Amino acid sequence: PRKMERAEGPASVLAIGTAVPPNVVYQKDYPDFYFGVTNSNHKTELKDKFQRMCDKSCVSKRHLYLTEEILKANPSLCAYWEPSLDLRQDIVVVEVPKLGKQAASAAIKEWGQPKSKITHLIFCTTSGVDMPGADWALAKLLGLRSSVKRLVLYMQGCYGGGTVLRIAKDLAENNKGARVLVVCSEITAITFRGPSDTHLDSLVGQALFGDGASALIVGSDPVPAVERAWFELHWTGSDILPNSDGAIDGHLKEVGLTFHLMKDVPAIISKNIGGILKDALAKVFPAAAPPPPTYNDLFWITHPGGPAILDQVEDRLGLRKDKLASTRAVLDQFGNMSSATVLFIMDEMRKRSVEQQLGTTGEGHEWGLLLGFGPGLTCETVVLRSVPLV
Amino acid sequence: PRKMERAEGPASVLAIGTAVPPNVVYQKDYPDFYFGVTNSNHKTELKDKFQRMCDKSCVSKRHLYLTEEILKANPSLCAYWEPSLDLRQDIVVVEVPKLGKQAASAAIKEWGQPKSKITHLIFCTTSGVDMPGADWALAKLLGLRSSVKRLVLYMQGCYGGGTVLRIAKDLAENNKGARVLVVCSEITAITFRGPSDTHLDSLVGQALFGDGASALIVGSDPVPAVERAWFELHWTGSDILPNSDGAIDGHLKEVGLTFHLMKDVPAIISKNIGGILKDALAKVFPAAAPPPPTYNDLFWITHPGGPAILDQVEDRLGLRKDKLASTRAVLDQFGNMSSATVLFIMDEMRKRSVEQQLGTTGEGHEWGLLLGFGPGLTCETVVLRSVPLV
Ligand SMILES: CC(C)(COP(=O)(O)OP(=O)(O)OC[C@H]1O[C@@H](n2cnc3c(N)ncnc32)[C@H](O)[C@@H]1OP(=O)(O)O)[C@@H](O)C(=O)NCCC(=O)NCCS
Ligand SMILES: CC(C)(COP(=O)(O)OP(=O)(O)OC[C@H]1O[C@@H](n2cnc3c(N)ncnc32)[C@H](O)[C@@H]1OP(=O)(O)O)[C@@H](O)C(=O)NCCC(=O)NCCS
Repeated sequence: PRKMERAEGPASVLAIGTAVPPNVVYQKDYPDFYFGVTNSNHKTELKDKFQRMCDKSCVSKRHLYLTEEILKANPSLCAYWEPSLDLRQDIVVVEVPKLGKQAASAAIKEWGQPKSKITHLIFCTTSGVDMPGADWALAKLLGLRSSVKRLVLYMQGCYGGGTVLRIAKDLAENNKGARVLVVCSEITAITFRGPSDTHLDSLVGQALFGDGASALIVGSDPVPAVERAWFELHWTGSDILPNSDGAIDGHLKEVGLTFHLMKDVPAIISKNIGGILKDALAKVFPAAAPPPPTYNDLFWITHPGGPAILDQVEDRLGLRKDKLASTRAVLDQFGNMSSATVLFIMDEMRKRSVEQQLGTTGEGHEWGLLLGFGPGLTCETVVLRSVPLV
Repeated sequence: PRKMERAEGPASVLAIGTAVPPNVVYQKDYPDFYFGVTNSNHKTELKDKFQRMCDKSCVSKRHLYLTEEILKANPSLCAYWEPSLDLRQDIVVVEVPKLGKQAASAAIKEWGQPKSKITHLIFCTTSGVDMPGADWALAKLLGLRSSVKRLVLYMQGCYGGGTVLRIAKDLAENNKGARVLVVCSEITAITFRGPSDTHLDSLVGQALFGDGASALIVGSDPVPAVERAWFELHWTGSDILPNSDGAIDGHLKEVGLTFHLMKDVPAIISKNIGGILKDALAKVFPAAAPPPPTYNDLFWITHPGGPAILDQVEDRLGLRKDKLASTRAVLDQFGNMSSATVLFIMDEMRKRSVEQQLGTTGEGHEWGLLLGFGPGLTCETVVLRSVPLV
């Protein structure tokens, strides 16, 4: 007999909550707001480039903690390269767990069980670092039991929504009764800065990144007629894509978090993703036996790093345009919320599936993929099973 | 019929490697070196405080990446409060994975299996942050498979050696054939600063903290006559101690990593540890059945945050004076190396047990405790089983 009993069934998503800052910035307004608040309106050619980036972003609106009032009170955030980190940390070490608490409370409310039943916490963010960390802060805000087993995943970046599921799978499955609270919370105050015409890749982030937090309850063996599974975690993989050193770098500097991109992140992802998914599906559906579903028969929860990534993955895999509809809906209404985004998309998908009276929580499809992409270049792959509806 | 097959036996430590910077700094020399290099010899009462901290440290020597040459070339490190973070990061983002590579290569050599059989990586450090992180850097330096499942645990602090085992346990046990490389690597260049008489708590670190990296191979179901288990992981727990808000804080600032560190941390830990261990042992050895071993029939791998912690725990728990001998030997020869220290002690203990021809890898005792303490105040408790010798 093991000294810690393990669970039997697959780790399952039992609830999803989300939260965003109340301030909404419409993309139509953003070039004028951003170049005005950063005192950059003399940079007319650069502003024209940024206008084109926003026009092509496939982002209609974003929720941002930062407001004009906060920016006017804190000029070091509006410069391109001024010492700020201490100010940025003072903000996000508080606001990242606070936003995470709102998402977690929503997940716990849906779950419907006492928060004392939570045994583990995973907190993922790319926004700030501290000791004790955002996991400790969230546990205190929520009133979790003092013996909850916590894990803080800092400086993860845009693949982190995959990472938290890959870790939560083993916590839930190897511990009988475990209920894992998973929180991803992202606030762009850590990276916001003024524009620079020698760093056009930093402008990309200004057009795409939004704020938000998402939370899950993950556990194996849901209690019948009490808990409800929405998705099951069945297979995980992680890959460093070949020839991708430096494709996406991010450094925590005295001026805050800075990013350095390569212009064909979309090419690197789209040229390698097919081989990764073919191998994953072959391992989940081995011949010896049902064949893998085809790509267009899966449901897709894909990190929308930018519209060009989505377009090129679509093209190379032969996806029909509607496969990424839920993904694009979140990008359109929230922007790129880094690690939190795929869980917003998971929530969007199950909600659309219920509303449209489809046969499963994954748009009627049995099997599906959650994909995160980020610094490395790292690709996180999670093979999911939906749950039948009514 | 799991899509990912799980393992059967307890997660086991199959190899341990360690590495330290070659520069050895003897504690008897350190007050004069430190106050000399920071231009502080006129601070006579402050130097007397530091002299007594060193005299009572129970640290005879430490290994430090920083040298007199590096300090003289980088005077912002020798002041108490000067912007330095970018310089410190430039050092530790590179040197922390480099030191980790040395420890990992030693562990892999002992393990004796090809590195391509490593399936997972956990990298823990309190020294620097970057994207991609120290996990990515170590994987690239070692040439691990591109599909290794990585996890970077940043800004953990001194409980991280317990945390990495808590996570590795579930990675190893829930994944058939998984072999987890676990690395903790710490370099005090992130925190070194000049002395200040309003911040004696910072001086504490200058007397105690040293540099080092440790690496484990962790896996379930070791291959008979091929792999060798040294310790087994059987039970894990984590607790936030009551009335401990602010006891150990650490902030990543523009001046580097800063610590705020309360007097009687030792009292908080020693007031609470008995109830935590009585609870843990009661869960590992439940009545329904052999009783828990007594404290003095366990082996002890205790994070030596400072000698006062060890002395007060030893007193409160009634430990015989030799129970903490392996722990105090690592403190004496290496200082407090943050999350890496307990793995150095685990290595020291198995080596003493072999050399002295004792009955198990835990000094002849069957069961034992690994304890990490850090910001929270967080206590990580791991109940280990030794392995019988010859
Ligand atoms: C940013 C994006 C919306 C621009 O859309 P696009 O029309 O497809 O590409 P365009 O070539 O017209 O780009 C518009 C401008 O952005 C510039 N640009 C785009 N990506 C850039 C980068 N990484 N670095 C510097 N400049 C960049 C282009 O050079 C162009 O400038 P120009 O109009 O002065 O020539 C799109 O390229 C994208 O979605 N990228 C996905 C990858 C990514 O950026 N994601 C972030 C990471 S997780
Ligand atoms: C080793 C050491 C620091 C002990 O020396 P000691 O037995 O206490 O001897 P002394 O009392 O002469 O201490 C030397 C000086 O350190 C100071 N000091 C010790 N702990 C301190 C703290 N947390 N903050 C500020 N000053 C501290 C003492 O006050 C004293 O200076 P004083 O002249 O102002 O009285 C000791 O207090 C220790 O081990 N502390 C535990 C430290 C700890 O919590 N470390 C864990 C991790 S980062």
